[PDB]
Amino acid sequence: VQRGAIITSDGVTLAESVKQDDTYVRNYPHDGMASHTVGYISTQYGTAGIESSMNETLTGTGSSVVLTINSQMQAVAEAALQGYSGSIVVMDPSTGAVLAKASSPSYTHAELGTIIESGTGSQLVDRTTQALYSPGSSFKTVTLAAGIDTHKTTLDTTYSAPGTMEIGGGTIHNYANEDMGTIPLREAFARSSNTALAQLGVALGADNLVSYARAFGYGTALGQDFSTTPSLMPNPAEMTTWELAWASCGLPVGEHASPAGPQTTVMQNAVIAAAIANGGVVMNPYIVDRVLSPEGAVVSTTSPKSLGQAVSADTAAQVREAMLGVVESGTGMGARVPGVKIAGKTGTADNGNFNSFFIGFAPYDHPTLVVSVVIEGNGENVLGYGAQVGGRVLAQCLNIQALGAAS
Ligand SMILES: *C(=O)[C@@H](NC(C)=O)[C@@H]1NC(C(=O)O)=C(C)CS1
Repeated sequence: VQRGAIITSDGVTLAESVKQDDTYVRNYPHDGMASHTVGYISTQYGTAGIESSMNETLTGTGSSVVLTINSQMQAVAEAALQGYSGSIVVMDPSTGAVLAKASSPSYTHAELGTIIESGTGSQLVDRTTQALYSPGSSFKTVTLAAGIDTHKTTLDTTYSAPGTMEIGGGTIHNYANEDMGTIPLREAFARSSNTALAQLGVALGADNLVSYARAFGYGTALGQDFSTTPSLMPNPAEMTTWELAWASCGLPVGEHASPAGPQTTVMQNAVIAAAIANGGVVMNPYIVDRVLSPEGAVVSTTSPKSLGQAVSADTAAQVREAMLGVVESGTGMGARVPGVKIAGKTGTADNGNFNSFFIGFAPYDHPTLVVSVVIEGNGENVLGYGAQVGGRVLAQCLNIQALGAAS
């Protein structure tokens, strides 16, 4: 039996079964592309990805699986990650379709054995979906959305944003102790003030922060047809005030029975950006576009499915505005690309090294794409790199999407 193929939405075959003049052997053209997603199926080396999760379909002549992944956007994501540990998701904000999904370091089917026998390093980890990180200031997107949706603040409400501040028996600091004095929220957000945003976190309370995070998908195993490990938040009744403050800045510091939080996946970060870009409506991401019978009939198709409306459309619009300012004039100016209006939120989070995040969307006025990035600084300094990569990848992916839409 000839096992079914795995194919991108734009028609590039990534897994196929080739008849020998003698039986069938599994072939991965573009071996190395989208490995964590395609996966594999070996007696010796085990089982992963779509080869595993769609096995009954690929097996039974098998039917073929067409992914949502766009081979061109995927290649772009992959090139952006040459030389780093980290990952990138690109997603259609109105459907939850995953147009690219890249983790680094990665691997080819040809190296698998050697990778596994050696058992050293982390190439098999999918940092889009199976690695949990402190989102840092990227999470303030949520804090802001919730503050606005609950009518606790506005973008023009003023906050004192000093270098340092005492909250709930402990201190909160802006990066490098910068005292920005009294500024409006839109600006504190854009400049990514921890002391400003902490106060809004406190104004919200734990129940609000946690419940809005859950509404964007925390606690849910995101993916209709792929595995994401859930993003974590604490039991709100267990959180201290101080912990609430830092949590709202994207820093998990709780000492309690329930998990510290937030801890996010990059996938979870995309879903937040998507929902904000999609008028507050949260979409459960997916990666299988359709299934082809052995004779090519399109036998099923995955439908987009909402996980709820996390904030009002009004709130979503205010959050988009605030994210525009991040990129036009704030921490995320390295995401700027000439000719396209890009909005987003940056993040940086901590033995000496740290990680750089970015979530964004474009075009500002009628978003059709979303990006989520983490670049792990593994001793190296990668401040502002999340934003660099994100912008660049978004713009490239937009060009590809726009050619595809008119073709
Ligand atoms: C949250 O990520 C904050 N970082 C630290 C070290 O506290 C803010 N991060 C950012 C950012 O947007 O990445 C900057 C540059 C200011 S501090």
